[PDB]
Amino acid sequence: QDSLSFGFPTFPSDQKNLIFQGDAQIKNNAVQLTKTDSNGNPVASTVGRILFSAQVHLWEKSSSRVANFQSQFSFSLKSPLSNGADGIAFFIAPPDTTIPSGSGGGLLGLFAPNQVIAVEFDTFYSNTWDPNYPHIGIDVNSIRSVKTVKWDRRDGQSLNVLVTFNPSTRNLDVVATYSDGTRYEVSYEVDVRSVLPEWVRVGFSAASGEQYQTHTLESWSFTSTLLY
Amino acid sequence: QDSLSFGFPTFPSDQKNLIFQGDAQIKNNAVQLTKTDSNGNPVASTVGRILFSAQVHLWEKSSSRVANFQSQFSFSLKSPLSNGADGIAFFIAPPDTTIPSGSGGGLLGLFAPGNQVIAVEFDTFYAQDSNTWDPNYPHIGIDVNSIRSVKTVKWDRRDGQSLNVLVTFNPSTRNLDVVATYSDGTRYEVSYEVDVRSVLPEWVRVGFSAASGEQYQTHTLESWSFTSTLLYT
Ligand SMILES: CC(=O)N[C@H]1[C@H](O[C@H]2[C@@H](O)[C@H](O)[C@@H](CO)O[C@@H]2O)O[C@H](CO)[C@@H](O)[C@@H]1O
Ligand SMILES: CC(=O)N[C@H]1[C@H](O[C@H]2[C@@H](O)[C@H](O)[C@@H](CO)O[C@@H]2O)O[C@H](CO)[C@@H](O)[C@@H]1O
Repeated sequence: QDSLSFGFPTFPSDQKNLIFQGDAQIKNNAVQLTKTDSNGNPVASTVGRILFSAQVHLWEKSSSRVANFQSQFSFSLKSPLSNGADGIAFFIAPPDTTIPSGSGGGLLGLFAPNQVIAVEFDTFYSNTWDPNYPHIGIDVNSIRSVKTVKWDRRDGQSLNVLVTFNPSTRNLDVVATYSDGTRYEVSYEVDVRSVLPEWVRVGFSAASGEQYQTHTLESWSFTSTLLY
Repeated sequence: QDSLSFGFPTFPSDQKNLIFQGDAQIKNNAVQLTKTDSNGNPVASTVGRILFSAQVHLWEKSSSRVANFQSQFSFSLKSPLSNGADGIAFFIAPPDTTIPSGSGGGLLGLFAPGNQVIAVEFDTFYAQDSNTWDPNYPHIGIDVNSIRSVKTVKWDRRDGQSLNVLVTFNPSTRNLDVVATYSDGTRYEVSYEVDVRSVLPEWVRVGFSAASGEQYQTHTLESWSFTSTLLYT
């Protein structure tokens, strides 16, 4: 399809179109990307990702078209620790993408110690950002944090995020906000054609090594349409 | 998702989200449900079906919600003969739906000879035992589970001509409306009240099916756009 969209106001346990990878699973009508015990507490050494089953036609060579797509989602991170790690990421990658071997910890289950475009929200502190505070980073292929912005982790607080891509400017924009209005934005130019195949899959990934926290994907809506 | 949308203005050969069944495949930027030869011509004894890969959340009991959905598509039937058969159909069925063994010919690859589903079939074949339509002429029929053509409207077969069809379901009225029109404006419409909750599981797959027995014709799906959204009710 030239255009595709879907919306998950919530994530009930009877999912049919989510490709669950690693420890990702539904709990409390939300996607717990990372493992939680029988009490819902985040645990160490965990990775998890989800992918919408329908592939997205990000761009088409034959027609010289690229997709204009938007990805809105909310998540929250909770941890008994004052330093929960490592982060959650929205990503776009080849359809057969799987969690790379040894991609835990700060690798968010996205990078091996490819092709992808990711917007990651890292909490646990490598210089492309200020190691002191957490950060939002955009990743293109094997280049993590090609562009970033200081971010504030807020345990238990939801962060609504809007990731948009305009093919006429090739501007990948990211706007994240908390319920009180606190905003964070980072954008970067990226020709999706030069880093991703025509057909791709979108989803989220998250991980925790020794430091942990839940990576709860509360909602998610997506839309893509090929434009000349 | 409570909402799913997708549109195919055309069907280029590099598809990913379509589940091809039977002889269904892509040729000349369109879906040929029934087999065609090297010359694009139809051949007898063939059945083909396509389903969108993602399942649609048609209705949900826990929230007492039913999906409002619309399905727009275009097809054209072409045959060197004059008794082109048997027909094409848009249908909704359980996710694991597959061609019922022996569902060829007038069974459109949808029903078994001698389910749960809603379908809107566009028939061009003749049935001597027709009870819901005039057998002497083709017909657009709405199917609900085991009842084929619970409602129908006379229709005309125009070789090679595209029929633009819009199938919509309003959970509030439970009206399943079908409006078909050829490029010259010739319009056909048939609607039937149906509570999808009583005939289909919460999750389903949408798609098309077609077949040809001794008589044949092409069942070319040229475009298709679909939308579905859950709401209280
Ligand atoms: C337990 C685990 O999965 N460790 C992976 C590791 O986690 C490390 C480190 O990467 C993280 O920065 C922090 C934050 O908590 O946790 C641990 O210290 O990354 C390795 C590669 O970099 C993986 O091979 C490990 O599996
Ligand atoms: C030849 C063939 O495929 N027959 C299938 C059968 O076909 C019939 C009938 O359905 C058609 O209306 C006409 C015109 O195409 O041809 C034959 O008379 O349906 C059977 C199951 O109902 C299949 O098993 C046959 O393969």
